[PDB]
Amino acid sequence: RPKPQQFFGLM
Amino acid sequence: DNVLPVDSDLSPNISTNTSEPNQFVQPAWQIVLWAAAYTVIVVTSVVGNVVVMWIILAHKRMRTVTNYFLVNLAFAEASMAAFNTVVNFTYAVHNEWYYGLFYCKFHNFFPIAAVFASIYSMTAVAFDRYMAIIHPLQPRLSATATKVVICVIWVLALLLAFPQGYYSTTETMPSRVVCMIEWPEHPNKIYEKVYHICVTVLIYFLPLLVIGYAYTVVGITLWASEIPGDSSDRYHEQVSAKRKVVKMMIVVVCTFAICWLPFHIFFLLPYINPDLYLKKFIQQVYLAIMWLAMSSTMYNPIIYCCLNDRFRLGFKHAFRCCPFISAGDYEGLEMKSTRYLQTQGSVYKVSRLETTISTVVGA
Repeated sequence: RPKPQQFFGLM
Repeated sequence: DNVLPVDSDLSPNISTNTSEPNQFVQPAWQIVLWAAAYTVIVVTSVVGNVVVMWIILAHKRMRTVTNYFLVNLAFAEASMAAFNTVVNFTYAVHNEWYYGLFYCKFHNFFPIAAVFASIYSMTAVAFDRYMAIIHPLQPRLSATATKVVICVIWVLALLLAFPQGYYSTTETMPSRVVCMIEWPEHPNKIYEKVYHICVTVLIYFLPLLVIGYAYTVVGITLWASEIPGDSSDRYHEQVSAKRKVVKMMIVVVCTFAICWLPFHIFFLLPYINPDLYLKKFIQQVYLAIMWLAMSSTMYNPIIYCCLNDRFRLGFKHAFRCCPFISAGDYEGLEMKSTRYLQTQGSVYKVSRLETTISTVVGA
């Protein structure tokens, strides 16, 4: 249950 | 336990490998350590592989089909030393993927192509060994075909390497700044899971099996035992000479497996249990193996020197600009005629054997 990748989180 | 990176983001500390340093993942010095390893590797890998490529092209005598395949291997290693290692080094000292997602892609693709191409080339070598042992009939074989074959291996290599570029899986390695196929998540849109099983088995595993199988067939035929002189369990010097080539090829394969196998195994295990820890799922483990795979690039030139006198003597001829090849020469065909080189020993139109021209040489 890995957390989903956040596009916004990426700088 | 996991975040996009291998470390947990219990703290908000985790940051994208693209954006910032990954210092939290491992000690900063460890970063310099990996950078150091890469820098030294660049020197060795470049020099050794260039020497191999240079020597065989330079020395007219070393024109065997096998030599063609070896150049291919050498070339694959060269790309590693020039292309992949350089980027991996930059990152390491930066502590992350400064280049960003596009480059992760570029950097993963070329290195992946290199690994696939190597194992596949090794298989061709195995098959050719099998062919040489059973059917010595020289005519069923062509140099031109070898080039075609080499190109083919690259094509297949692209079949795995390129699709990740096509909408497929993607991503950076544990501490990393090395990029590889997406074992961690099953990024659904991406269809990661399918790609993972497919790639490992088809590209790495199957070719490994074939090489292993072809190796077994060779077992009945020429084996390790080879008496140094032609006489004794050898039926002709050429026959006795060949056994030397096979053994090196065997060692080349062995070193290859040892270097890569751990990575491939770890490749799969995290696929089955992602988001968990293997013995320990960490930055360290994934990292150690992938960087270790990189070391392979250096090993082949060493094996050649130790493994075969012909290269050893011929190389030395190259190193000293002039001949200066004391030490007993090849004491065989440094070249068929005598010494071999671009010039020097390798005399134009090396001698022919048999009334007809047995080997396609002296054409």
